[PDB]
Amino acid sequence: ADCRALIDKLKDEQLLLELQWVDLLDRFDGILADAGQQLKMLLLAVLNFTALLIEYSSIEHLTTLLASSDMQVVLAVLNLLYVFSKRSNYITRLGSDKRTPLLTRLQHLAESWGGKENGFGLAECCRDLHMMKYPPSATTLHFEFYIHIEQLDKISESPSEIMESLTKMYSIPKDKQMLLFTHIRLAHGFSNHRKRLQAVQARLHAISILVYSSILYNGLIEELVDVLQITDKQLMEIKAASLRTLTSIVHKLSSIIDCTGTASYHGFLPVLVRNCIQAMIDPSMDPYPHQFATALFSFLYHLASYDAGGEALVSCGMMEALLKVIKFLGDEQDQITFVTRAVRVVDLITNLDMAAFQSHSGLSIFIYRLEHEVDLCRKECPFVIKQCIPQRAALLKSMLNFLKKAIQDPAFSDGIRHVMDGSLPTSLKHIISNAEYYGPSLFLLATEVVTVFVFQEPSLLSSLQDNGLTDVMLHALLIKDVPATREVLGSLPNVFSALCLNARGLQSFVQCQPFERLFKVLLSPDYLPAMRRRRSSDPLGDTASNLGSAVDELMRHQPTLKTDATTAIIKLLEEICNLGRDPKYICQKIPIPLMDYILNVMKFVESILSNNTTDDHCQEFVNQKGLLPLVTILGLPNLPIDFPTSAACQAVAGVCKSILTLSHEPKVLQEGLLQLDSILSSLEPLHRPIESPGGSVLLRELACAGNVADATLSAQATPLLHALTAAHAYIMMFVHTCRVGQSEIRSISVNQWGSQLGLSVLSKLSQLYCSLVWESTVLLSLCTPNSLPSGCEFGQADMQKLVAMAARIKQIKPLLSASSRLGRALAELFGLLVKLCVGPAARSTASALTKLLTKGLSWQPPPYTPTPRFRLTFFICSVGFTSPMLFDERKYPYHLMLQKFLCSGGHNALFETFNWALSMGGKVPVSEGLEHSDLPDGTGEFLDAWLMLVEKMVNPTTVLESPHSLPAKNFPQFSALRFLVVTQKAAFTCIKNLWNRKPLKVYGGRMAESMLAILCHILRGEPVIREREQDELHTFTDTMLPGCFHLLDELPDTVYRVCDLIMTAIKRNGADYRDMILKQVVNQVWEAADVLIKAALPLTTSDTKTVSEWISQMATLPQASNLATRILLLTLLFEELKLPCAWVVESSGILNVLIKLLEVVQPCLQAAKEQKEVQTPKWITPVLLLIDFYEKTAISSKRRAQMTKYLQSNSNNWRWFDDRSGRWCSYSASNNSTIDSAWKSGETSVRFTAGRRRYTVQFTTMVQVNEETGNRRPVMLTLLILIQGLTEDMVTVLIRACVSMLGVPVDPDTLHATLRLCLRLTRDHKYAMMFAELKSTRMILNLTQSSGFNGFTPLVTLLLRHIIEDPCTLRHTMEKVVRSAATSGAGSTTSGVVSGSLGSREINYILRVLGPAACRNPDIFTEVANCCI
Amino acid sequence: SKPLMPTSTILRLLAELVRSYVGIATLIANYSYTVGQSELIKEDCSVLAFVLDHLLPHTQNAEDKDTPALARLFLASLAAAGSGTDAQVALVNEVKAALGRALAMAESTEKHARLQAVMCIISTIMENNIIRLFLKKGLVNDLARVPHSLDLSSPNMANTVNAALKPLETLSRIVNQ
Repeated sequence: ADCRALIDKLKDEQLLLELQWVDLLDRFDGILADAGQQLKMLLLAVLNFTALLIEYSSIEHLTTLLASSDMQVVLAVLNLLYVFSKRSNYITRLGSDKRTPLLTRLQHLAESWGGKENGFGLAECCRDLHMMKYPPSATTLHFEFYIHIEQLDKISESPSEIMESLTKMYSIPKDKQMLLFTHIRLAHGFSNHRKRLQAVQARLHAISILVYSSILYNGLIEELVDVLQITDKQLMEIKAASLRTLTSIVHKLSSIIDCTGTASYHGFLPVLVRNCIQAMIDPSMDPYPHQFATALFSFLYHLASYDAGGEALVSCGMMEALLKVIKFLGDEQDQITFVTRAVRVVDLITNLDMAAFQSHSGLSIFIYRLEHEVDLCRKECPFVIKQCIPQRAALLKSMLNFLKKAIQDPAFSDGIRHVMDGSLPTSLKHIISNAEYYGPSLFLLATEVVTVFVFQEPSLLSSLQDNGLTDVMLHALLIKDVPATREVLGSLPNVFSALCLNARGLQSFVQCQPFERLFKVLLSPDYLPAMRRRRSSDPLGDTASNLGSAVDELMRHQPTLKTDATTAIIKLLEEICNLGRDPKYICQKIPIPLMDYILNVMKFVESILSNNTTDDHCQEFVNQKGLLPLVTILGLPNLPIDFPTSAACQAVAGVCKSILTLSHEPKVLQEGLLQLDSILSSLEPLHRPIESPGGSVLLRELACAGNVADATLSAQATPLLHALTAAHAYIMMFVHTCRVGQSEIRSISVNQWGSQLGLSVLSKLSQLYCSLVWESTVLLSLCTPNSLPSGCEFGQADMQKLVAMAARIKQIKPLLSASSRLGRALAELFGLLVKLCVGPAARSTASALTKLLTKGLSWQPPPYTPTPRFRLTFFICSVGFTSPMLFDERKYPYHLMLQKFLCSGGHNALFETFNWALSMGGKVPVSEGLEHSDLPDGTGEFLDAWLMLVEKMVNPTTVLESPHSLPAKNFPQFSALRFLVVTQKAAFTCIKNLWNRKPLKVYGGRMAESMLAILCHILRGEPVIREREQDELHTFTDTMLPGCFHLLDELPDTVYRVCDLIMTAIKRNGADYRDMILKQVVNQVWEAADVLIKAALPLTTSDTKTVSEWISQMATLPQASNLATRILLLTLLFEELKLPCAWVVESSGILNVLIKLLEVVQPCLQAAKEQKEVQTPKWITPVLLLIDFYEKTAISSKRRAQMTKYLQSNSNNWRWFDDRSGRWCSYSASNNSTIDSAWKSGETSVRFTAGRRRYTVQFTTMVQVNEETGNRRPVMLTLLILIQGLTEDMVTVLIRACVSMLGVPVDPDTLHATLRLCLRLTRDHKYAMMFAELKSTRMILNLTQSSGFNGFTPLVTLLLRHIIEDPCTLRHTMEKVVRSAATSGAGSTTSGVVSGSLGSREINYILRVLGPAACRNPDIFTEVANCCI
Repeated sequence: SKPLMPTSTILRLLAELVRSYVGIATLIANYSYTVGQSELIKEDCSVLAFVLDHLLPHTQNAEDKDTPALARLFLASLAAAGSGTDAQVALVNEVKAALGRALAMAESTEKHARLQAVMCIISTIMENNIIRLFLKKGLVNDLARVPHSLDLSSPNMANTVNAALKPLETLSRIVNQ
């Protein structure tokens, strides 16, 4: 526009700017970066114009331009920075890269001169005073940080070169010479008037910028007001600067008011204002400058915006003068702008007083001015139903906002009847009739002024009909094009809510077919920018949703309209069908924006139907046959392929879900199923294979599409791909309506899916699923770079038509995505349908879904397959599909589905797929298959998925305990027990066939771990199922250890599952088997350790390198890979089997061998630290952890033994603590006996019920938790294989080894284990002394962050405390702790009330709190407690 | 490659061993460094003197970020731990010595950081035997003399004076209440 014309004109430059964006602003930033480093006047003109541009990269240059000798540019820079800080926070948000250099230069300008009290008042700085009535220090420099200069006149030349000469003569502090430059140029200025006024003005600007963003003082307001009083009239720019400063200072207000005098009619500011106004009105009296008047009316605006100022503007009666302005002022653009300023002030003032405005007839004055301005537009644009100048449009806008506010205000409620018998409707009639000359927001204000009037006095709507204002509004909002903006669309229904209100208005509104016109907005590209989401953070279709909720409010006020509204909705849907059906349109992301139409219409319909939740609109819409046009929108040929995943398809699904959940109506699903069956019947050629050496049907339909550049954009070019992407959209709608938790909607969904049509669809979807897995895997086999196929023309014949590799791939990828995304949606649908089926027709739905599972597991490709991998990749996704469908999240089955999966088939086929996958179609037996060299590439991935499924299938703790059990009762009854019998029997043979063979390259440790989990579940389960083949599990548990240790050599991480398998074989078998296991593990460790003991004898003869070889032989020998798992296994076994494994580890003497190994490896590790090439033997951490738990276990056995020595083995009385009374009350005899028996069994927790309340005891904490309330209460036991533990000569060697491993920073996890062991050992001060005498605290301080772990600083602190706590210091600290605990009623996690005096103080409870101290040293704790309690 | 026990952690550790064990505070108080024991040590000086002068003051270049919070914790613990008068008297005497030393120090942001950090440690200690000692040693009068040993034009001077007023207000209140 004319801005662009001005840019081209400029692009004498300074002459054009004197007459008066990116590249023009860039040329400006250019000359800014050039001049500051016939020029100065160019900079000034660029600035003077830019100070208009910002008001409707430069910063770093402007900041440097403050270092100017000619203040005119400094002033102009300040005026620009004032325009910035006034309008937007552009310089406030900026970073301190230049914000501080700027704000400091501004501070040095702004800072005080001494004011009136020192003779530097701004009034005195502005009057001449002869230059001899000012303080003699004015023409004087006094700059300190030391420079003082008596007078600047004898060197008045070149103040910048003065400053540079001072740079050479003195070292001026760096980056603060600005305060010198400003003082020097000031002392040059003050000699003369213009430069003194320019310094004053610069200071006032600098203040104002510093306040919009120490400077202010008591005299400043009085100085500014005395500048305003100065009557030489040559100062109006300084007065305007002073007013703009006062404005900034409003953001002291009582002082501003007391000085200016606004609290009274007579007063300097009010009188000045009235003289300005009178000079503006009457032509004879010359007019006060425009700038000054603008500063005055801006100050009045900002003052009115604050309550103290609005009350002052009341008090001085400025409303009379401002209404004088708004009545008598002329038509020219500046006078109009003063009128709009006066209007905005009369708005702020009327937000707190009405009486003055009303008494001055201000509403009549406003209406007359609205008449005068409309009459001046009437000349330009006389049309009325039988461009506006911006300043006049802003006047009208503020004045209509005032009228709307007044109508909504009391003090007009008496009398507002006499607004609409004025001229006002005759002028609104013109704004509404000319929404293109007047802006759309003005047309909005006019219709909202009518709406608010009709809601204040609905009676006088008859008057508005009599004068035809409503009949002009109708024509302007329906028949004439609606102005396309969010606010107009959002208001139309509220307007019509007014125009219907008189019943005659309703007749007139319904006469003109309103919704046929109003709803076309949703199908029109002109209004799509109005429909687009604002801020990109409000919802998609937020504005159509608002419009719909407003039309809902409209036709719930006026129900007669409901039928026509739903008729026009249904015509919208039928037209979207038209735009989607015929070939001539093409959806743009002829192009037509169909997907935006579908999103906007659906958010509109959704809002309407779901707003009131009264099911009157849903019922009407369904009864008017709208669900056919709705559900057809999913199937539209010319919708794009990426539609089904789009928010428009999710919107259609949401409208279907809203109709279902409101109306409880099956008809949405019935119609979706009818149309889906229609689409599925079209693509049966997808089910029929090539029947020749051939690839994909989708790629033979693509390739045979002639040579069209983009076939996938045409519904005739790719009919099957577009039927795919229609079915996908329907399936995502059935997904959305199945993701519903109302049991009634679940029931009617299932009753529909169970129908003849439901099961016809579900059968066709099952055949589609298997077809799409085939097509997707073929296509990926063709996008693979000639690696997967066996050098065969399987789909090449069609890629040669399609087409140098990417040229073929990028045409297939839309097929691959359209087929893979649909498969995932089918799988989601079947999973949801299983959920709905479980929780009679459900039983047929489940039948068809298990027939799908059988079909997928027994599917075999056509006999033209080049490789079995296409079958293994079908099988892998069939298995990954059957998992979600038989078992929930949390792995509990659905017993209806397991029943039908067993009876129908799929279990014998599931296990036949394993046999097939290993035998390769019978080519090799299963027992040789796994180890066969030519096993297919994906046979480990298939077996990973199969084993992960069977792990779920076998588990009795979920298969028997499943929440999803059938009820108890013609039908064959299911037994999960017989299901587990047949499943474990079938699984065991296949696991046999994988038990000992070497693992696969990838997917071999997941195979092993799921196979071991299956064996664990079988071994635990047969004890429970024989309750309601044992010799095979017996002989297996006999021979399994060779395989377990093969797995520990190949795949160490399985060891946790091998531990669990061994523990279950142990709990099946006797101690005679536990001993055999433990002695065999111990013999493996023994030989692996003794070979490393012989591997590290110092290398005297040098046969091996003895440096790199020896250091890494200790860490890399196979034995050193074995120990890392033989020890770790032994340790897990130890943790479970606490005492048998301890007694075996003792009696074997293996611990001496491990201590000897830890000692003998120290020369090696030390030498490695000296190579600077430390690589820690991973076997060290298992050994340290084994020793740790060996001595933990022995501690505990001795303590438990002497505890047993003090207990009667019969009826050990357990007692629970009543904190309120302080009583250890006994349990019932059955609870006490149960708790004792289950503690003696070593169970971690015991459950019991008392008074029908559920209690549980935790012997880790010795706490009873009430399971209903969660209240935790203390418990006690009422008192009335001997593991030798580590010997001194072992402990001494371990301490030395741990210190050497701290010396060489072995590894983080090894330091953690060695420090844990040191922490346990050093709890005896003798060994703590040994640990501190070997200079280990230096090593600990030297350790680098590369050698650190989560617990390091706590653990090290505990170790140091163990060194510090000698018998006496420990005694005294225990005294402190005991005294503290007895004196202070400490709280606990047992609901022992804080600072209690019963519960917190019982000896029997205090001893439980002090237990950590008793463990720290029980003997010392006895001595202390006997002496201090 | 960074050390795993930074001086911050070592300070928290010593604060814990002080708060638990009676003798540690007296042993730490009496322990003193020797000339040329470390790069940062210029002459025989107490550990409390080093903590007050080199570790406690905020400095703009990091070595460990949170050394000052934990030297403050360490000296707080060494006060709160009663330890009779063996530890508290040497703590107070060394704070007084470091105050007089920093006041005699040449005008520098090093001077103002030392001063502010000593006022902060007197304030944390102050938040009753410590107050008895502060009165007996005339610490309040040496705080009041602080501006005599400032250049009253320094841009830091007001901040160090605020800091020195902070314990003066609390102490004068606690006395005369």
